[PDB]
Amino acid sequence: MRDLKTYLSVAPVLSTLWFGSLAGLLIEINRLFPDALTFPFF
Amino acid sequence: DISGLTPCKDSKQFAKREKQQIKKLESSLKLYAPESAPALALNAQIEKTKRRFDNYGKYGLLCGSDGLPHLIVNGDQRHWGEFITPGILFLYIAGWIGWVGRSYLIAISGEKKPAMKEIIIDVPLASRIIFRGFIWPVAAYREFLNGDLIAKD
Amino acid sequence: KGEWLPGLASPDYLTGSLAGDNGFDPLGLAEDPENLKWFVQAELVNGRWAMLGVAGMLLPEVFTKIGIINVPEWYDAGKEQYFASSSTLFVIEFILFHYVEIRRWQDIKNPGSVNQDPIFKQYSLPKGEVGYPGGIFNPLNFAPTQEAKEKELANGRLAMLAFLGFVVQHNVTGKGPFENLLQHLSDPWHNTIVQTF
Amino acid sequence: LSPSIVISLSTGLSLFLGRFVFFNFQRENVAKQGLPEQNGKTHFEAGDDRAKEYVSLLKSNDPIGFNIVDVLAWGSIGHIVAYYILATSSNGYDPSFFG
Amino acid sequence: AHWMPGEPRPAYLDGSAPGDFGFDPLGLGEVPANLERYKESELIHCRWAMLAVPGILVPEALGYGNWVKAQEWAALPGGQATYLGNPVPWGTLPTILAIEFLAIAFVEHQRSMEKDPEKKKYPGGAFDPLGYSKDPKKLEELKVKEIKNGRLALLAFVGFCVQQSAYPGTGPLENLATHLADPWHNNIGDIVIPFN
Ligand code: CLA
Ligand SMILES: CC(/C=C/C=C(C)/C=C/[C@@]12O[C@]1(C)C[C@@H](O)CC2(C)C)=C\C=C\C=C(C)\C=C\C=C(C)\C=C\[C@@]12O[C@]1(C)C[C@@H](O)CC2(C)C
Ligand SMILES: CC1=C(/C=C/C(C)=C/C=C/C(C)=C/C=C/C=C(C)/C=C/C=C(C)/C=C/C2=C(C)CCCC2(C)C)C(C)(C)CCC1
Ligand SMILES: CCCCCCCCCCCCO[C@H]1O[C@H](CO)[C@@H](O[C@H]2O[C@H](CO)[C@@H](O)[C@H](O)[C@H]2O)[C@H](O)[C@H]1O
Repeated sequence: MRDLKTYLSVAPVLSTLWFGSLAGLLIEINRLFPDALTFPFF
Repeated sequence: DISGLTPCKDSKQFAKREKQQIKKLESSLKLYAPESAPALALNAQIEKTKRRFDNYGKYGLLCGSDGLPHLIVNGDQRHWGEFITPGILFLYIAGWIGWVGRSYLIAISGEKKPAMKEIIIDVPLASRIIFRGFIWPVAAYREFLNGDLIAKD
Repeated sequence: KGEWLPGLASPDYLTGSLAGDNGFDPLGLAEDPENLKWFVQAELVNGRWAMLGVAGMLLPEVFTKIGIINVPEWYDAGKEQYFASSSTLFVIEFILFHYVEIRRWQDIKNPGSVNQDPIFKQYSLPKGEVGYPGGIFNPLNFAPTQEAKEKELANGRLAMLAFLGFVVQHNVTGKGPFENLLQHLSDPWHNTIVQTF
Repeated sequence: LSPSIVISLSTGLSLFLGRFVFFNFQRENVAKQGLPEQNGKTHFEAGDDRAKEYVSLLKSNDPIGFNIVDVLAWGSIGHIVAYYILATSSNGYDPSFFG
Repeated sequence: AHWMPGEPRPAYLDGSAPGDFGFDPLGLGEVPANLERYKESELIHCRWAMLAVPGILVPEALGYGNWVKAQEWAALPGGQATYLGNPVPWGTLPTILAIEFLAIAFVEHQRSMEKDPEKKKYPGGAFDPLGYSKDPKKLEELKVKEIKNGRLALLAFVGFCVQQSAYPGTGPLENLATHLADPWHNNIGDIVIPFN
C-alpha cells in the first residue's frame, strides 16, 4: 500500500512497532528465563 | 569469600529470607481453594521463588550479613558472570545500536533533504544497515585505524 | 568467481581477483580496500591454524577409537603431564611466536620488507605475494596457482567452521567430535542438536 | 659523634658545597630566573617602593661572589640536615623491613 | 642497522650516531636538543648499569652476598657493611651517605658544567687513558660497542630488578642456578601465569 508504508516508516509508528516487538521479546525472555541476576552460560 | 561475604548457598540469612518469603506466600495461599486458579498461580510463584533462591545458591552469588546477593564487580573470574560477561554482552548490543544508527546516519547523510529520513525511517535501508552492526566491533576497529570513525572537520 | 546467493550481486569491492571470491560480504566489512587486504590475511591465517587445529583434534580421535594409537581428546589434553610445565609451553609459544608473527606483520604491512634471515643474510625468500611467502615455506615447491589458493581457502573456511562445531559440540554436549559423528551415524534422526536442548 | 661535631661538620659541608660545588649552578639559575616580573617590569620597577633588591647586604667581598644570604641559605640547609641526622640517630626506631 | 626490518626509519635517526638503529616509536627524540640530552643520559645510565652488573654478580659468586643482602645491613640499626667479610670502619648509614653525596655530587656536577655536547658524553683525555681515542675509524666501532654492551647491561639490570620483584629474597646467580638445575619448570612462566 503506497503512502501507508511511508506513514509506518514515520518515527513514532516505527518506534512503537520496534519497541513493541522489543518489549515482547524481553517479556517472553523473562518468562523463559525469569529472575535472572547472572550470565552463567559463559 | 571475598569482601567478607559468605556464599549464598551457605548463608543462613539467605535461607531465612527464602523461608520468610515462602511463608509470606503460603499465608496468602491458605485463603484460596487448593485447586483454584489463584492458588495455582501462588504455587507457581512459590516454585519460582524456590528455584530462584536455588539458582542464586549455585551461581556463586555472595551474601552479606543482611543476607542478599552482592555483586563482586572487581574482576575476579569467579564473579565475571555478575558484571563482565553481561557487561561485554551490553557493550556488544549497545555498540550494535550505535553502530547501526550511526551507519544509517552516514547512509542518509548524502541526501538532498536528509532530515525527512530521520523522521521517516527508510525501512529497507535501515534493515540493510541493521545487520551490518552484527559484527560491529571489527568494523569500528578498522574504521578507527582507517580514520573513518572520526570526522576531520 | 561464482556467487554465494544468486539473487544477490557480488559487491564492487570483490572484483573476483582474490582467491575464494564468491562475493560473500553481506555485512560490508571489506568495503575499504585496506580492510580487504587485511582480512584476506586474517582469513588465511585463521583458516590455516584452523586446519592444523582440526587435524590435531580429530585425527587423534579417529586413531584413538580404532585403536591405532591412544591419545587424549583435545579437552583432556591440557591436563596431561608433559616434559615441561603448563606455562613453560606458553613461554616458548610466546618467545618464538612473537618473532614469526611480527615478521608476518611486517610482511602484510609492506610486502618486500622481511624476506632475508637476520643471521644468514644470504638465504632470502622469493618475492611472492602477500600471505603466500614461498621459499622455505614451499620446500616441495608445489606451485601456488590460483586454483590451489582457492582450494586452500575452501579447506580453511571449512576447518574454521569445523573448529567452531567442535567447541560447541563440547560446550553443550560434553563429548568429542568423532564420538558425536558415530552417535549421529547410529541413529541420525534421534541424536541431533534438537534432542540435546 | 657529639651534636656540636655533627652541626659543625654538616654546616661546613653544606656551605662548602655552596661555595665551591653548587655555586655556578645556583647563580646561573638565579640569573636565568632573574627577578619576579610584574607585567614585564619588575616589582620595584612597576613601583611599590619596598621590593628593591638589597645590595648593601649582597655586596660582600669574595673572589667568587659569596654573600651573606648564601651563607644563610647554605647553613640553613646545614643546620637542617644536621638536626635530621641528630634526631634520626637519637630515635631508636627499627625499620624492620621483611621481618 | 634497524631495530625492526620493514619499519620506516625516523628522518632524524640516520644511523650515523653510535647505536642508531632507528628505535623511536613514542617519538621522544624528535627535537635535536632533547636527543642530545637523551644520548648523554643513555650513556650515563649505560655506564652506571654496566659498572653495576659486575658489582651485582661478582659479590654474589664469591663475596658472599646476593646484591640486596649487601643493603639489608643498613635497614637494621646497628651493623655495617661486610666488604668481603671484614666490617668497614667508616660508619654504617649516615656518614657513608655523606661521603656518597659529597663525592658523586661533585663528580656529577663537574660533569654537568660541560657545554660541548660531544664531551658531555665522550669527554676523553683524563677519562681516556691508554690512547683508545686517536683513531676514529675504530673509535666509532668502540662507541657502538659501548652503546651495545650498555644497553645489554641496562636490560640485564631490568632482569635483576624484576627477578628480585618476582622472587623477593634471592639473587640473579641463584636464578641462573635454578634455571640450570631444572630449566623447564622453573622459568618466568610461573609468574606471568600465576597459578593462583
Ligand atoms: C540500569 C540499571 C539496571 C540494571 C543494571 C538492571 C539489571 C537487571 N534487572 Mg532491573 N530494572 C531497572 C534498571 C536496571 N536493571 C529499572 C530502571 C527498572 C524499572 C523499569 C527495573 C526493573 C526490573 C524488574 C522488574 C526485573 C529486572 C530484572 C533485571 C535483570 C535482567 C534479567 C533479564 O531479563 O535479562 C536477560 C537478558 C536479556 C533480556 C538480554 C537479551 C538480549 C538479546 C536476546 C540479544 C542477545 C544475544 C545476541 C545476539 C548476542 C549473542 C552473541 C553471538 C552469538 C552473536 C538484571 C539483573 C529482572 C530480574 O531477573 O531481576 C533480577 C526483573 O524481574 N529489573
Ligand atoms: C584458528 C582456529 C582454530 C585453531 C585451533 C587450534 C590451533 C587447535 C589446537 C588444539 O586442538 C589441538 C590441535 C589439540 C588440543 O590438545 C589443544 C588445542 C589447543 C585445543 C579457528 C578459527 C575459527 C574461525 C571461525 C569459526 C570463524 C567464523 C567466521 C564466520 C562464520 C564469518 C562470517 C562473516 O564474516 C564473513 C565471512 C563475511 C561477513 O561479511 C559476514 C559474516 C557472516 C559476519
Ligand atoms: C669569613 C671567611 C672564612 C670563614 C667563614 C665561616 C666559618 C663562615 C661560617 C658560616 C656559618 C656557620 C653559617 C651558618 C649559618 C646557619 C644558619 C643559616 C642556620 C639556620 C637554622 C635553621 C634554618 C634552623 C631550623 C630548625 C630549627 C630552628 C631547630 C628545629 C629544627 C630545624 C632544623 C628545622 C674563612 C676563614 C674560611 C676564609 C676567609 C673568609
Ligand atoms: C587505572 C587502572 C590501572 C591501575 C589500577 C590497577 C589495579 C588492578 C588490580 C589487580 C590486582 C590483582 O591481584 C589480586 O588478585 C589476588 C589473587 O588473584 C588477590 O589475592 C588475595 O585473594 C584473597 C581475597 O579474599 C585474599 O584472602 C588473599 O590473602 C590474597 O591472596 C588480591 O585481591 C589481589 O592481589
